[PDB]
Amino acid sequence: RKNSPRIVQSNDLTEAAYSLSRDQKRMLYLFVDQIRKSDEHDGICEIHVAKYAEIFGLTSAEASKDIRQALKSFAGKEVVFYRKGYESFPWFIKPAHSPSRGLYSVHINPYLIPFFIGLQNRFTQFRLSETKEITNPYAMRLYESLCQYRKPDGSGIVSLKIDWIIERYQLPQSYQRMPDFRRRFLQVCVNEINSRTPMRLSYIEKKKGRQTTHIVFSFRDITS
DNA sequence: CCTGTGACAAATTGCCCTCAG
DNA sequence: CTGAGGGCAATTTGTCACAGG
Ligand SMILES: [Mg+2]
Repeated sequence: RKNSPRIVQSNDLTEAAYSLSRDQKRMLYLFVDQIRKSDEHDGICEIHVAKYAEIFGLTSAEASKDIRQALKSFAGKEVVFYRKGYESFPWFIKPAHSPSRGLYSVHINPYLIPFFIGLQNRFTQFRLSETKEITNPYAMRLYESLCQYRKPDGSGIVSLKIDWIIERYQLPQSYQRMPDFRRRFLQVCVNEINSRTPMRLSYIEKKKGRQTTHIVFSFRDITS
């Protein structure tokens, strides 16, 4: 119900351009949490196979495989920041490795650390047991945002633009068509989030003439 | 211009089993 | 017994032609 660790990131992260799998995204929640505790710092993070396979209910050998590819797939992966403004960064600067059996040692870009600490009263938070039955990476990105506007009693109301969701979430070009965007993004991520998470969701589109432009996300804690 | 759906390609899921220490 | 490995069938994604508006 609560035993999972609360994550806290700068808004800056939540609104950024990048592609990451379900699995890499799962790792990312874990790194920023070693990061979160330091005091002057550099970004060497540890990844213990045994704990990952407990935290996400996976088998020991299936867990490594997920860690193992996800890491190789960070080569040449970038993230792009904003405000206007525009800046393009590599996640890792040195491949991760294993000095012993069952360990992994990643080397985070230390120019990033500013954007996990950042600056108070302008950030996002959620307990981790919330996110961890999603499988679609994007349905994660939506949940991070919806949380950004969550007010203390657990509900909220927000209107995101369609041009925008595309470019921060870095969805596929095939989805600039709108009926596709119905079938494989929205009809799917509002579903999975609303059955795998303590939150009821609903939306209503906002046309402007012959086009649809904004989605009007509005939600309340499933506790009522 | 807008929409929804049928069908094909390509990528994901968890699952099953080998082998080295 | 743990994890660094190989493989799979079944399901979910990504693409796009077509029909009606
Ligand atoms: Mg897997």
